[PDB]
Amino acid sequence: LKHGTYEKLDEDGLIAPGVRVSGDDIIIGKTTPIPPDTEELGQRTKYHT
Amino acid sequence: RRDFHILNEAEIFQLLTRETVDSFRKGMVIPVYVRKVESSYMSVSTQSLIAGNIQRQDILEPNDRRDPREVYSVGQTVRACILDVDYYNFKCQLSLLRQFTENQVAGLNVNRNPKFWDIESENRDRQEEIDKQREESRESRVIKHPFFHNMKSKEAEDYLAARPVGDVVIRPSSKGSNHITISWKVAPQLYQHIDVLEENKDDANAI
Amino acid sequence: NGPNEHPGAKYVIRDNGDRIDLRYHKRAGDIVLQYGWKVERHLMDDDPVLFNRQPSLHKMSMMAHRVKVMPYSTFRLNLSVTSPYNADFDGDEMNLHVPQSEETRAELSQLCA
Amino acid sequence: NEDYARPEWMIITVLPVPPPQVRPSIAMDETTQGQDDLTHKLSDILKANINVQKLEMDGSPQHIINEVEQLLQFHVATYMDNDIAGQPQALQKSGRPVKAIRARLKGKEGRLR
Amino acid sequence: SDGKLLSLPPVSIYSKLNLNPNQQIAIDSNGVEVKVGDTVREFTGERRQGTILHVYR
Amino acid sequence: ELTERGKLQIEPESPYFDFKYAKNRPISALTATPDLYLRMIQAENDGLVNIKVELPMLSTVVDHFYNILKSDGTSEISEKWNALRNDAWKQSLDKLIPLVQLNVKESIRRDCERVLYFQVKNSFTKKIDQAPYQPPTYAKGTIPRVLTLSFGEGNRGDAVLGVFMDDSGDVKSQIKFDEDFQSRDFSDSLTRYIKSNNINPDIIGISGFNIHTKKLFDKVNELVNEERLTIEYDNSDKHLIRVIYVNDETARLYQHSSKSSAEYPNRPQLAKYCIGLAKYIQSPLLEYLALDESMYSLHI
DNA sequence: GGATTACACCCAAGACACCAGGCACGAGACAGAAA
RNA sequence: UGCCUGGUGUCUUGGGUGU
DNA sequence: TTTCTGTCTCGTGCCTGGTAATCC
Ligand SMILES: [Mg+2]
Repeated sequence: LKHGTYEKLDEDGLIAPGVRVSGDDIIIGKTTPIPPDTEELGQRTKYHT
Repeated sequence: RRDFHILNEAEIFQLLTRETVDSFRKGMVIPVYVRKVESSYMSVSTQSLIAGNIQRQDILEPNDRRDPREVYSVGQTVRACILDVDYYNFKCQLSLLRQFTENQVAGLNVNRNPKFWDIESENRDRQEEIDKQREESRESRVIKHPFFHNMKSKEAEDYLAARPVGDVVIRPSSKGSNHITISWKVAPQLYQHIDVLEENKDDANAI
Repeated sequence: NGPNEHPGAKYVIRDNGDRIDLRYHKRAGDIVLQYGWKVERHLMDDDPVLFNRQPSLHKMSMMAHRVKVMPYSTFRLNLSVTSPYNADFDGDEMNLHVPQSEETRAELSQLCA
Repeated sequence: NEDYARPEWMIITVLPVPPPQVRPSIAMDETTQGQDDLTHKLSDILKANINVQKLEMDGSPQHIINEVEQLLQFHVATYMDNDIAGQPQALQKSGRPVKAIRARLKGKEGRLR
Repeated sequence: SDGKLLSLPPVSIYSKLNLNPNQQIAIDSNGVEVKVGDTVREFTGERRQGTILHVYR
Repeated sequence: ELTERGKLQIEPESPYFDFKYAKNRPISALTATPDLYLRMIQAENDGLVNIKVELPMLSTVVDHFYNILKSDGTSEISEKWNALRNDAWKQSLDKLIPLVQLNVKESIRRDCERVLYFQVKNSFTKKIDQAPYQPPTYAKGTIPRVLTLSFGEGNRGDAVLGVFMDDSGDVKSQIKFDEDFQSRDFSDSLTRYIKSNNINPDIIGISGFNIHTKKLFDKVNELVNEERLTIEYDNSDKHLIRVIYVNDETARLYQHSSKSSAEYPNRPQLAKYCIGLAKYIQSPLLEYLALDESMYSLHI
């Protein structure tokens, strides 16, 4: 993840108008899928996909 | 064959904590990790995840009247001595009193009977190593002054011998780096060494 | 003082070469400095710095000045030095280079001043 | 020089393959990374070498041998110099000329300058 | 930890002792905490010194 | 005796500190404590200490043999002859002492080694002497159906793995519990797995690497006590399914052995660990045999 | 024929192996066939 | 006791800024 | 029509190679 803050994003991954933003803040939240690793061994669904 | 062997409290403790009952019992000192500080108790964690607690009577010295939070904080690990062990529940109580954390040195139960143990040899080696500890190192002092000269008492007197009456030389003193010996010619073949005590010294070589 | 308060520091470097970042340290007050360590302190007053303008036609285009920390966002020059730099204040920009050693600081203060 | 520069060493019989540090790959997007130009040129050279070896052992029409060996010579030559006057340059699939090793070292943006 | 040397196949070894900094903690004679990689000198004996590699008990 | 290396290296925490200054230790008592003599020999081989064997009445034997050997003459010539005989006898004693000391040392070494060998043999026999767990209402020696549940460490992100094996010794089904073990969902899913699928394990084994497994064991025991998960008995005070801890040296070694990987190429390491635990419960002897060479590295 | 033609800095915008065709695994549906 | 993240394409092209 | 099923089409998958001065 980026070192900025994701707390200003809404549920849909987009910031809302009227919100003050600073440098390095995340204004668009996007993720790309990755083939899962062998973490399904003992991770309680908390594995990076 | 005998029936299946069921682990008991000691076996379960050894299996889980990987610590033997002998190596973790009363009268042992371990470097536990402070996890939570409270006014009436402190909650600490050992190396082997064994959660421990100390009642307020032992975090601070009985003479001191300070607060536990001021002296000790989270993340500040300290030495502790085991008082009680709850093997079934993996709970232990500790003491921070120096009568345990410091005085407990010869924790081994080796029989020191003079018939079979050479107490005299161990004692002699003990003063040998203690004298070795007392041994230190010392070096010379360097001072920048027109009338300062790194000479002995006799050396200073001989240096002033070739000079007329009243000339002054300055040399390091034998009483310490905080002292200075000043030698001046009182009379032909007569010299006075005066010790000067230094105060508020910036450095050993400094004035 | 930390990396946000002037005068401050950014890093503490141990003898072995490890860098301690003061932004991400929760126990900055619990750091004791030993002799021989390095502290990457902030730029302060009277620090020699090399100052330069392009194109560097001659050797007077790089000269070492003494730092004075000031508000607002522009470098400030005495107007007598605008001739060797061939600079005026209609939008020109100039480069500043910080020496990183005692030897280099001495060279700047004794040769390029 | 007998020890250092022997005349027959001017003909290449074994080619040194530089490490990936010399020809690093670049991630064009979040998923697909791009092979470097030198990597593609080395792949072409190795394919030509395999082709020559396969052709030699199976059956030897001299015309085919001449064509394939001339292709190998062209690939090896353009891997180190892609500005040979008098013949067309090696081109990428995008149509741009291949950045040979010689082009890496010359110009304002080359290695030396 | 005893000071002896052993030779064993990789299979025979149990596992690596992964310890967090909250577990790998060292305290010197004076009680000052010493962390991984710090340089300490033996108080007695050969009085050697070196950098800490791992802390256990 | 202590060399300079012994004078400096024998620390209060070192195991050699037990005999740093021992003196006049009886030989006859050494055989009852072989490890002390073995450790003394080991320290000697390290160039730290020197073991010396001496007799309190050596002078008595020397004088007796001299009296046997000495002449009874009183003349100065006889005095010179007796002096020569005594000096030669002392030289002979000087030559003879080291060989006898070495022979006695070797004898005691062999005795202590044999004693410790027998002790290790008995310890290993005690370790490997245990019949498989006997389920109630069954004769001894019956192989029980077993279910193993484990999560390893218990850090945030540690799911609980379950592996069930029948009496045949073949894996029947493996399940993952991806919810928190303290949630109602975990208990409900475990109860559904236990009851609905007709698994009916005779005993449930729980093991781990740290104390976090204790909470899982307590939670499982509470669940068993709450849902009255009695064992199915083939055709009436039905007995509850037992939940115990399991020793896991063989399981730990099996989770790293390539034999498991060949046997189970598409299974996690924790699944292999649970399978090893289940096989150990079914038959400890065969699991101890499966160690092959790594059995010698067990703490016996 | 070959080689080279000032220095530094800023920003924005458009492209970067695609593909097609022959070879494999699994599956399933609608029609065969006895009763 | 629930406990904190540093890792950023490349190649072309265009338009600009100070001399 | 009920029931067991065949077997050949076909969805899903994939391998892997074709395709402007000047100057010396
Ligand atoms: Mg201007």
